[PDB]
Amino acid sequence: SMQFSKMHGLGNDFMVVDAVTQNVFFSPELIRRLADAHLGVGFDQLLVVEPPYDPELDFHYRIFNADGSEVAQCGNGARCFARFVRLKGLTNKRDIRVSTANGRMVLTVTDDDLVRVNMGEPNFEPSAVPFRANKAEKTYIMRAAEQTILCGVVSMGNPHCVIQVDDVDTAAVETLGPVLESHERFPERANIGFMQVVKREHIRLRVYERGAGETQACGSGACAAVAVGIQQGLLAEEVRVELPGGRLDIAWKGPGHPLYMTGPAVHVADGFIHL
Amino acid sequence: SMIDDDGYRPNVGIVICNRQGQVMWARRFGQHSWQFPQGGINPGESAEQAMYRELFEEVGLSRKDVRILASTRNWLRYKLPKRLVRWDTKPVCIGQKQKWFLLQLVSGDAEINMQTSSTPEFDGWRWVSYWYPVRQVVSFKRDVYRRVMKEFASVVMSLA
Ligand SMILES: Nc1nc2c(ncn2[C@@H]2O[C@H](COP(=O)(O)OP(=O)(O)OP(=O)(O)O)[C@@H](O)[C@H]2O)c(=O)[nH]1
Ligand SMILES: [Cl-]
Ligand SMILES: [F-]
Ligand SMILES: [Mg+2]
Ligand SMILES: [Mg+2]
Ligand SMILES: [Mg+2]
Ligand SMILES: [Mg+2]
Repeated sequence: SMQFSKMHGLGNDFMVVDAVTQNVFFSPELIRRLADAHLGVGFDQLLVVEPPYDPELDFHYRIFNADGSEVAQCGNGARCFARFVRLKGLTNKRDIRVSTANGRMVLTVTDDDLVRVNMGEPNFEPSAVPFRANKAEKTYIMRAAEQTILCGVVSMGNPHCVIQVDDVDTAAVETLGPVLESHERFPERANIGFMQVVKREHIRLRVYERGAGETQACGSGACAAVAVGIQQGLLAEEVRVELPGGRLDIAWKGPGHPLYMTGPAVHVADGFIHL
Repeated sequence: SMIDDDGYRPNVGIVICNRQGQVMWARRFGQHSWQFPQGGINPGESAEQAMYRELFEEVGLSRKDVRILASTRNWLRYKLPKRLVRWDTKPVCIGQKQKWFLLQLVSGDAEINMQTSSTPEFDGWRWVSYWYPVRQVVSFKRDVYRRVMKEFASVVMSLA
């Protein structure tokens, strides 16, 4: 009986498997069988915890989708991994060093059982977003269709354009999102975020992702909207962010420092399945 | 010989941890492969006596250099891959049967010496993360290693 847990993070449902103390090989055929909600377990994504490849790291973990393919999205599933290895007694560390398909990270489990990720230092140089603009500013003007708007632009690995709305339920997400996502001044498109500032330390936000549109949880967008609000002088050094998928908490001391993202992971169930 | 009637030679294995939760990883002499120290039990000695003997001769550590934290209750067995069984040597040994010890290195790293023996089975060592040996051990020992490191995890995790 192979044991597993179901967990939830970033509005995403994970099947999580300890393949450190269990001998399991995840062929694509087994993965698709496990993704079947009636023959197997059913999951959005499968998180497999493995022994490390490097003697200096604690674990390696992989993420597979329902088709049986390995998925390499940076930071994906990090919060549920860190809590899972602690919940299951695979480690007692609070700073867990782990390798993924996108490299290695150091994950910190805070004493409130939240997981903090170092997302690096945001980059506002329009050359590296990439953005058609002569030099970096705290705000840019862009004529979008029959409407002139203001925005900040930053890259966190991926391009981001953030604009301030005064409520996100009253936001023109479906009419405005696509127009600036594929705007001529974004040669590689960009994730557009609609940021309703409730307080210098509190924000609501919806995000029109680059290729997908509105996902209920996009971590890089929350990082971007807080990075710009700080650089624009509108926000405190530590901001709460509320998205349709849940709440994140960003922290960043400004240029020269790395930005930190902290989020929850919910342990919803444990289970058995005979393979 | 000590080979039982199944073909398993009695054996002792050693997991040496430091106060940071790392475990000692040893390279076999004149080879590429790494492993935990292990050795055969000799006639007349118990498992613990064979452990202390193999500990000193292969790692150079005394009884006072370490502390016993745990040991596996019964035998763990692995079969040699039939490529490696010396069939002409009787009684034929088709595998090893092991009792495992978890030690905490009480002294400093400078008390390890892998050359106290004329016939060293190991020529090097390093600290590795706790679960690293489960991936890196040779394949036919992996099931034993996974069971051992799983049994010992709670003891090591409940230190600092
Ligand atoms: N690649 C690789 N080969 C190994 C390893 N361990 C043993 N072998 C080979 O397998 C043979 C016997 O394996 P073992 O069961 O480990 O025998 P042993 O370690 O010499 O016996 P003891 O140290 O006395 O317990 C050796 O002669 C090696 O050539 C290993 O960890 N990796
Ligand atoms: Cl002694
Ligand atoms: F030996
Ligand atoms: Mg030996
Ligand atoms: Mg021997
Ligand atoms: Mg020996
Ligand atoms: Mg011996």
